[PDB]
Amino acid sequence: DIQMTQSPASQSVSVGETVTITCRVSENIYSHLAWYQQKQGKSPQLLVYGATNLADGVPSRFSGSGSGTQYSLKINNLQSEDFGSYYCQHFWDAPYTFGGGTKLE
Amino acid sequence: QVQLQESGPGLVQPSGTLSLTCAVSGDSISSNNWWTWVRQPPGKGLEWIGEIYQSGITKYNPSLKSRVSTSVDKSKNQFSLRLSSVTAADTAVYYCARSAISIFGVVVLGEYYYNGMDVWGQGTTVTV
Amino acid sequence: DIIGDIRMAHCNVSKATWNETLGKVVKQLRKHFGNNTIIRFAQSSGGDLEVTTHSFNCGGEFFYCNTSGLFNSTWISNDSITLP
Amino acid sequence: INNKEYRLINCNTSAITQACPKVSFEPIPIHYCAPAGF
Amino acid sequence: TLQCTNYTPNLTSMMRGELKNCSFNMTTELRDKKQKVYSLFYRLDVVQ
Ligand SMILES: *[C@@H]1O[C@H](CO)[C@@H](O[C@@H]2O[C@H](CO)[C@@H](O[C@@H]3O[C@H](CO[C@H]4O[C@H](CO)[C@@H](O)[C@H](O)[C@@H]4O)[C@@H](O)[C@H](O[C@H]4O[C@H](CO)[C@@H](O)[C@H](O)[C@@H]4O[C@H]4O[C@H](CO)[C@@H](O)[C@H](O)[C@@H]4O)[C@@H]3O)[C@H](O)[C@H]2NC(C)=O)[C@H](O)[C@H]1NC(C)=O
Ligand SMILES: *[C@@H]1O[C@H](CO)[C@@H](O[C@@H]2O[C@H](CO)[C@@H](O[C@@H]3O[C@H](CO)[C@@H](O)[C@H](O[C@H]4O[C@H](CO)[C@@H](O)[C@H](O)[C@@H]4O)[C@@H]3O)[C@H](O)[C@H]2NC(C)=O)[C@H](O)[C@H]1NC(C)=O
Ligand SMILES: *[C@@H]1O[C@H](CO)[C@@H](O[C@@H]2O[C@H](CO)[C@@H](O)[C@H](O)[C@H]2NC(C)=O)[C@H](O)[C@H]1NC(C)=O
Ligand SMILES: *[C@@H]1O[C@H](CO)[C@@H](O)[C@H](O)[C@H]1NC(C)=O
Ligand SMILES: *[C@@H]1O[C@H](CO)[C@@H](O)[C@H](O)[C@H]1NC(C)=O
Ligand SMILES: *[C@@H]1O[C@H](CO)[C@@H](O)[C@H](O)[C@H]1NC(C)=O
Ligand SMILES: *[C@@H]1O[C@H](CO)[C@@H](O)[C@H](O)[C@H]1NC(C)=O
Ligand SMILES: *[C@@H]1O[C@H](CO)[C@@H](O)[C@H](O)[C@H]1NC(C)=O
Ligand SMILES: *[C@@H]1O[C@H](CO)[C@@H](O)[C@H](O)[C@H]1NC(C)=O
Repeated sequence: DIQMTQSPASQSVSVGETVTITCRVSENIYSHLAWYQQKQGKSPQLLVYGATNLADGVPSRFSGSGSGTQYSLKINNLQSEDFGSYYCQHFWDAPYTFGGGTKLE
Repeated sequence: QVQLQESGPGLVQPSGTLSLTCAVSGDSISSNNWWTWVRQPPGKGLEWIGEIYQSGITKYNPSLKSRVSTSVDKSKNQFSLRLSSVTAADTAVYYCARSAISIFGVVVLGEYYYNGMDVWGQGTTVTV
Repeated sequence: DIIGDIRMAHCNVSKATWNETLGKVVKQLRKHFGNNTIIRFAQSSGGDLEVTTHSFNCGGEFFYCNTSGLFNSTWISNDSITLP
Repeated sequence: INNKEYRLINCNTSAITQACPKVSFEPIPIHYCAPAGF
Repeated sequence: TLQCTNYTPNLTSMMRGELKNCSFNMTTELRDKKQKVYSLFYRLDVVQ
């Protein structure tokens, strides 16, 4: 099975700063990855599908990037509403494992 | 405008079987989507359970070896999980979601790709 | 090169016609091996693709179709089947 | 094709067989004969 | 000798690993020259 690693484990940042969350995969998944946001107890919502395509209805401040075995989500001008858990999922092979997750506070 | 809602009453006793049904409303289950289930234990990361297509084709997480089955019912626009032999590690919030795909060829040959698990439901808490 | 998306070659056989065909074949097989005998169909086993798959010339191309969706069943006394 | 670079005229379409130097090209009269019954 | 790579390595369909983009030094009309050729071959026709 493919192993998904998400890091930093946690962040402590201020409002208005830009942060990056990085997902590392043991195999090249050719951008078949998705970036979910879990708003502190709410069901996860989809931010990026396809690694680099903004999901419909998501603010433009969320922008995915990456290739090969390294993918990241950049959040510019971080607001209060964006704090919560973030998760990455590889769609390359089954089981579509979900990365351990990072907590942005 | 899919509005998913789980039921699936909890308080299942050890060595029993779960029955968790996700209702679909605002669309049919014959659209170009996989119906998927995930699990999130109370304080752990998010686990994938499995997917079922409109034709009855299923995919499961190998960790649930011969423990989980999925079904759909086109006359109800419903789908459900039947997870057998629960012990104690299965206490979690269970969620259903609509995993969207882009289809370019024949589905049974894998000629599709995923566009993310859009439209998550609210989740059902299941304890054992 | 290949223009457009890359897709797999395949063959379609309908389920109802094939199921009726096998029912007739089983009915006739039971006349040699007796009645109340279970007739099981299964996929081919070993050997080269020439004998393990359905080999044929389709428009000049040589297809090697799996067929393991056509021969799996046990017979005890529009919904197509797609063969890679 | 582009001392200057050239190729033999046949390289574009065909192979060449060198005729045997000991085989004459002088025409020999040929008499055509009918089979029996004709 | 062919030098091959995967034609579409990002597929998730049953053709992942099938259809390789192989390069080779092919002969041409003149015996002095060589032509670099790229072509697609099926996996079943090419042995590593
Ligand atoms: C044997 O039997 C099987 C069924 O058991 C049958 O499978 C069907 O094959 C056809 C053709 O191979 C498949 O057709 C595709 O269908 C999808 C989905 O169509 C539905 O949803 C769209 C949503 O827009 C509706 O418009 C449509 O009416 C349906 O409701 C289409 O999306 C496919 O189109 C794409 O691929 C085409 C090339 O094949 C392109 O021309 C087209 O523009 C589309 O490409 C675009 O979108 C892609 C996806 O985003 C993208 O990657 C591309 O780059 C491009 O942007 C196509 O019409 C049909 O789904 C199969 N059915 C099932 C159930 O699998 C076999 O064909 C049959 N074979 C024989 C020999 O009998
Ligand atoms: C069992 O019988 C059926 C019916 O005879 C047979 O299917 C038929 O195969 C032929 C040959 O492939 C098809 O005829 C072709 O049709 C296409 C249509 O686009 C034409 O383009 C083809 O012409 C091209 O190819 C020719 C060489 O084959 C060239 O000479 C020509 O100049 C063109 O380049 C050709 O006319 C015919 O259409 C099908 N029938 C149907 C209904 O599709 C089948 O293959 C047989 N089974 C086996 C195992 O052979
Ligand atoms: C034809 O397809 C069948 C599957 O439909 C192949 O059998 C499978 O082989 C894999 C190993 O590659 C096993 O893990 C599966 O359990 C097998 N399934 C069944 C039902 O036996 C078969 O090998 C294919 N044949 C050819 C020649 O490609
Ligand atoms: C084959 O194609 C014809 C149309 O040309 C269609 O009517 C027929 O049902 C198809 N058969 C199968 C088995 O898909
Ligand atoms: C299909 O075949 C099965 C045998 O495995 C048989 O029980 C069933 O009734 C058949 N269905 C039809 C519609 O012929
Ligand atoms: C069953 O087999 C017997 C032979 O033992 C034969 O006489 C009988 O006609 C068979 N019945 C059918 C329905 O084929
Ligand atoms: C298909 O074949 C497998 C063995 O490869 C067998 O266990 C299974 O029961 C078969 N399917 C049906 C419907 O009989
Ligand atoms: C090569 O052959 C083609 C026809 O086969 C002819 O049209 C062309 O002129 C030839 N090239 C030269 C240099 O004569
Ligand atoms: C073709 O030949 C050159 C040397 O002339 C060599 O360096 C190159 O690797 C060869 N390419 C292939 C695909 O064999």
